[PDB]
Amino acid sequence: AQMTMVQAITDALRIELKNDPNVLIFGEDVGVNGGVFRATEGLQAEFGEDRVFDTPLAESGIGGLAIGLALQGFRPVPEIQFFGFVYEVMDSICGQMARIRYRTGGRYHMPITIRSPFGGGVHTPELHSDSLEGLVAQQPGLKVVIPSTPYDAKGLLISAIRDNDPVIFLEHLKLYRSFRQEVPEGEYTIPIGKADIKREGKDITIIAYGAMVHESLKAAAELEKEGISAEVVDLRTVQPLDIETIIGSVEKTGRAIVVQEAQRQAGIAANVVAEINERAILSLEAPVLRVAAPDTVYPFAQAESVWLPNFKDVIETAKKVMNF
Amino acid sequence: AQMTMVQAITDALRIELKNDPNVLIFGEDVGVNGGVFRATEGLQAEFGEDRVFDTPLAESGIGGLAIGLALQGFRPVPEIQFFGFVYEVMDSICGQMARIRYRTGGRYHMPITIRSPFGGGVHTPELHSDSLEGLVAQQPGLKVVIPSTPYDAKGLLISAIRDNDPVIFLEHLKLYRSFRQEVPEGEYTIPIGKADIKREGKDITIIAYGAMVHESLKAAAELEKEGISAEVVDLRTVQPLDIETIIGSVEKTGRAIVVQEAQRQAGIAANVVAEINERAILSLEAPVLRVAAPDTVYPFAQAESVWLPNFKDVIETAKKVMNF
Amino acid sequence: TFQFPFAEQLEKVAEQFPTFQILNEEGEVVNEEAMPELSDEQLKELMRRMVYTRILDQRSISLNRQGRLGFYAPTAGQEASQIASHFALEKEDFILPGYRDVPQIIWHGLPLYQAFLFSRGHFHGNQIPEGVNVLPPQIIIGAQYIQAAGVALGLKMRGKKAVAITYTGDGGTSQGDFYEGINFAGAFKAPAIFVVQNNRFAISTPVEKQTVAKTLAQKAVAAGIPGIQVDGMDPLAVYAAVKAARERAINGEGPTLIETLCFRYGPHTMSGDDPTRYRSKELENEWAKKDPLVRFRKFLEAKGLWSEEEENNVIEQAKEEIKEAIKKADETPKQKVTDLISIMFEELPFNLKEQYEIYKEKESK
Amino acid sequence: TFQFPFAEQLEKVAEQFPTFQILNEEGEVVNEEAMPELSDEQLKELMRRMVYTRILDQRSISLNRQGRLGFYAPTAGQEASQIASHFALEKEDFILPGYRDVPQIIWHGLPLYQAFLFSRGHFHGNQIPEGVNVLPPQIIIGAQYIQAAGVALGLKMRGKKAVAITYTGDGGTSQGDFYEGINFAGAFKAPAIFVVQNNRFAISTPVEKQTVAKTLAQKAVAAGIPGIQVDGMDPLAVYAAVKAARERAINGEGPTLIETLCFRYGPHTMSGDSKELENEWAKKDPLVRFRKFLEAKGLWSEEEENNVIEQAKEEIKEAIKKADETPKQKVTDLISIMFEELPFNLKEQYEIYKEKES
Amino acid sequence: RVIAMPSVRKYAREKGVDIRLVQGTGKNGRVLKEDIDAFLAG
Ligand SMILES: Cc1ncc(C[n+]2csc(CCOP(=O)(O)OP(=O)(O)O)c2C)c(N)n1
Ligand SMILES: Cc1ncc(C[n+]2csc(CCOP(=O)(O)OP(=O)(O)O)c2C)c(N)n1
Ligand SMILES: [K+]
Ligand SMILES: [K+]
Ligand SMILES: [Mg+2]
Ligand SMILES: [Mg+2]
Ligand SMILES: [Mg+2]
Repeated sequence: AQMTMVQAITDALRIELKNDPNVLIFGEDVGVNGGVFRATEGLQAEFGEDRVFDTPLAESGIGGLAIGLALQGFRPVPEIQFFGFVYEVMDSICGQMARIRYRTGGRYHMPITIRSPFGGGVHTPELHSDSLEGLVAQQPGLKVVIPSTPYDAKGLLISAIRDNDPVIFLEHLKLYRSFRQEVPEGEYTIPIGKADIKREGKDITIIAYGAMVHESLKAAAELEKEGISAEVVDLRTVQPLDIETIIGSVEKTGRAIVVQEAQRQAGIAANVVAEINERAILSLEAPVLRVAAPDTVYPFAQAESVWLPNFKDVIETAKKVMNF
Repeated sequence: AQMTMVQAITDALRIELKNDPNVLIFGEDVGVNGGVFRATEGLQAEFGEDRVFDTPLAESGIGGLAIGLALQGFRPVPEIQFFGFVYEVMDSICGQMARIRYRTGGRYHMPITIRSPFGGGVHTPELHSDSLEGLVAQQPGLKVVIPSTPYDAKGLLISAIRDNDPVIFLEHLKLYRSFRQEVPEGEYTIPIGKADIKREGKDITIIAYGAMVHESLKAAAELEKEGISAEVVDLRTVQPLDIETIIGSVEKTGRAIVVQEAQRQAGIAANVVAEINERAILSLEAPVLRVAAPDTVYPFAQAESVWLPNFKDVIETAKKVMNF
Repeated sequence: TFQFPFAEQLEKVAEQFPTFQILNEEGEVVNEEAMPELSDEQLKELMRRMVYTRILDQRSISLNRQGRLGFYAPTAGQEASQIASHFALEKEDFILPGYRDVPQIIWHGLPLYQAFLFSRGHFHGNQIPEGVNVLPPQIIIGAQYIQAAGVALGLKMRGKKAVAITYTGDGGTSQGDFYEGINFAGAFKAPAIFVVQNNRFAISTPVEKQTVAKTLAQKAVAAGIPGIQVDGMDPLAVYAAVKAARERAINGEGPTLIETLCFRYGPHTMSGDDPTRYRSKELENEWAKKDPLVRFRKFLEAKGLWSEEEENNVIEQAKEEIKEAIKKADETPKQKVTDLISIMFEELPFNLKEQYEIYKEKESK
Repeated sequence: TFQFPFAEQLEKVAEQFPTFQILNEEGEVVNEEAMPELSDEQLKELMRRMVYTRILDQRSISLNRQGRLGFYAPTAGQEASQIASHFALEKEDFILPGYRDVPQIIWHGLPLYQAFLFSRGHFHGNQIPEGVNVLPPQIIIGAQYIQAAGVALGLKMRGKKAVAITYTGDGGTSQGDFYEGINFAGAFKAPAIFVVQNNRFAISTPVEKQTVAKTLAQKAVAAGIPGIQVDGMDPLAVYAAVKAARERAINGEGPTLIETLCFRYGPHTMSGDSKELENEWAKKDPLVRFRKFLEAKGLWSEEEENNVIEQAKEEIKEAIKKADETPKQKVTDLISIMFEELPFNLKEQYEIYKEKES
Repeated sequence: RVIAMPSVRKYAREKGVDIRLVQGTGKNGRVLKEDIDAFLAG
């Protein structure tokens, strides 16, 4: 069916609740209310309060609760209401659940999926739209997934939940219901750690994730009229990186840019650039440049349009690389 | 005087306490006890409990206290006992003090210096030795300083305390008393954001920080036995990077490696590689490679010697770059 | 097996936190001994500010629905809690608001148009006038509590006879930072007033799901500080509680926690919350009769201190000032990326120096 | 001006948390009503375990000074609080220890040699035997409390008649996670036992500097759960409190907070650091009064005590030998335990270190 | 395909040399700056 990304996410959660009695969803307002963005709408009504439930208002406690529940054989899918609140629960995520398999030498493990919305363009209050994927990307023991489409979101979320180690699943607020896409009914999985080619090209590799994939595809449409063929690579997973797909593309084009919504000093672009320069510098016609936000705090809401990277910045930087 | 790094830190703290009555030092066991590593010994005795004091055992509360004291005109120098405990206080650091000048359009500011030890090689318990500098390096509005010598520690700590925005001052456990160095008495400063050349060279640039500066100097002396001349650059500040110094070096040598104690997926090495690729790719005779720890959780203490990067790894990777 | 008196314990402790009330729903004085010393003009002013704030709520919701405001957390129903608590403060006192506590910092001296720029998302809305002792509304629930401990300590260290006051909600009481803030303030015997506005819901979540504590005021016991539960729909009770907390604080006796029992008539915020999903109309109507404006009006009328003309005057005053403020917000120049870079640091680091030049060039057009 | 009765409030809440005691320092029963039902053999085993644990602490300190152990947090003085609380548990109960709570998880089934490997810093030390319900000692103070609420809720959802028990110190109670853990467990009516061991010091920090709370037991009030302050040098008081808490939990009534008043005769750890205040608490030694109590009942003797001591010394000797003989860690070991399925970066690095180790 | 460091590729262009023609004297066929100069000088 033609689904929005939020509908695709709900469908994944419903399917996992149905097929795995150990799956639990919990967090602030996910129960009766069905989530502040309706991502868990109807789940409690269908599957019960023992399985989908509200918690007290405390992110750290939500993290601890998930770790505990996992020690008791459950498959926790907690929600953090906005990923800007990850600062309250960083120890449970990075200090604890990322490390428990290692800490116990495989005696215990954490089949936990943390869902959290992020991303700009919808004029949220402070610390609602921040891109903090760069932080959890640096913690061994986690995987970090960021979909750009309904089809990807459902298949990656199901993979995430079935994965027996901690996965951070980040949902871009701008993409929740701004477009529809055909999504298969029933269960399907998409491999975690696997990028995909959103647009085949010959002249330059544009690597992106989240809302920036759309900005990159928009840019590639305009670059074509200019006689520049851009290959658009959606990372889908930002930790770990799909090195093979990235390098495969860069070796064909000999030119690349990396596009993120995060500040230049944040995000995962520097890691991608470092990996490309390490493995494929004998194919590079030019430096791999980054499209990123300015190194300030996330913008006051009215300043989003002038601060957030967009397709015009992707075009400008692409042509910079083309003309190097 | 000949001083260890911990002695230089204490001397810097004493100087700032005397020079500026708004300076306050506080945290767990910093008062009466003089700190876990004696970094604040005798400071409360000299300046009193009003200036140097113990707090309850709660990192988040210490962060909050520093912020509120800064709002009341003080120049707080809080301590986090080990930087693996940063996870407890990430919101005060990254969600709050880093953002306050921006958040208030310059109406308030945070003249705060957070001191915290980190780093391996001394067989500490879990979450004591982790390198988490990569996390705070990604937050706009913070500066992150990591000295490798007594002379640098005293000069950088005075600058940090005097700086009117938040500075994270990270003190390597292994370097606290690893050696003595001539250090001027009385006050002097060293600019934040300025690297320096610890060893002049012409064939390869080795970029390092923390305990890896000594490992790189050790590698350079061995490389010279074979007529390979390495220029060793100590970052001193990991955020912001001294681009001009790093680039000046790489343009001269045409080859580079970056050395960090942190896991490959962590630290700041990827940022350095990305900045070098961007600004000096035309000077590279070889790719910029990284020396870093395996992407596992920090090692169980007895596994430190097989896991931590050391001079032998620096030599190996340097040669890889020479023979590329 | 031997039985500990666990039931007695819960009973006897919660018995130390009975609901403090001065004015009942009909505006009768039911606690004459506790009546705060307020002049006829102070009483009128308190009523004017509560009416003004109710209009500000109504207009703010209307402006938000028109797209003229952004983030907005409605305040109607909490006027006694927010306005009578502020009324007990002095200029030198420092306020650390949550995201719903905009009316407190407006009355403490933040211009109305800056409050509107805060809603829209503009750095100038947070550029608090010098000497006005407030922070912008805190989005991270509980962060304001640990910061308040530090402000209070700082006031104490300079020997100022002033307090730090901070506000959070029932939801906020579940946060580690809530607990660490009150404990830090107790440990340092610092002049902090902690207010918990219990409006019965944390977004969609009923307060009974936060905690099994019978009262929120008793959470004070964990920090070893006094706690008071008050009728948060009673301006005189709220005032007297905060005034007593202030007196304790400035005379060096440390902090107090105050829990007000109030209600928010409107949604959590204007960004999609819908109360029909989690509460009944019968509950809303029940708390509609407890409206602080209703009893305080009856109380004032019986003393001859309030009239419909005076009330209509305040209302018309609020509407005109609100109309000027939204205009002044609109006339604020648009933010530039170079602006946001410049307020990042006193002295810009290399990366920001570089990016400054780049956006300066971009902005020269 | 109108005065609120805050002095009364503080005093009335205090009255609700009087120190629970069954055995005084002379081993005389002072609370016959609350005496727990224990067989003669159980009382003897309780003493054996406390004696054994005291010897374990002495040997662990000596072995640390020899370099034969690494990280060690001394336990001498806390045997009632640690061993008598554990004695009230069943095998199905789940322990979440702090970093000082090694004795509890040993008695619950962690082999002694693995406890030694935990100290030394070896992943095998943390490979808990299957079916033994414990986590390795928690270094992040308070983290174990929020995890305990989740374990307790897990037990509840599966209908198990078991509890999660967790331990922290007085310093621990100032942490946000301390409060969040008890409150979450309270909110879900979860079968959790929270134990606060008040040994008067958080490293160098006196308990008086943690909080102006006059007891730590009363912090339960903030979560709306019962609290008990207990004589932490009294094995029978400790046992009785945890037993009562367990009964309450397993019958669906939710958690309890227990504060034990104890002491550690040794340093904070062996990493870095009044004589009369140490001597004061030396007279309250749980071993002293329990020895007197058992000896007046004809249930204890010098010979039995000497036997347990030699048994402890022999078992410690063999455990340290067994730690010495466990093979050294390789980087490929550490990589292999990071995930179920290695991600691409760890796959590459596994091959690099496999080749280095060859 | 050609295997060449970016500096070499850029040098080729600045002097209008098609790099896909040049035979590299570097390791594994890598074209070097001196090969661009040996292609220009005959
Ligand atoms: C640390 C943190 N976690 C979660 C949120 C999400 N959130 C925003 S407003 C809100 C409701 C808070 O309820 P309460 O503390 O009772 O205050 P009220 O909004 O009712 O005034 C929540 C959960 C937040 N702003 N900060
Ligand atoms: C989150 C965290 N912060 C700080 C520390 C440092 N630290 C370790 S042990 C200790 C003191 C112990 O305090 P307490 O909770 O009373 O436990 P005890 O060691 O007395 O058993 C401190 C401050 C830690 N381990 N974890
Ligand atoms: K998972
Ligand atoms: K500073
Ligand atoms: Mg916390
Ligand atoms: Mg509320
Ligand atoms: Mg202690």
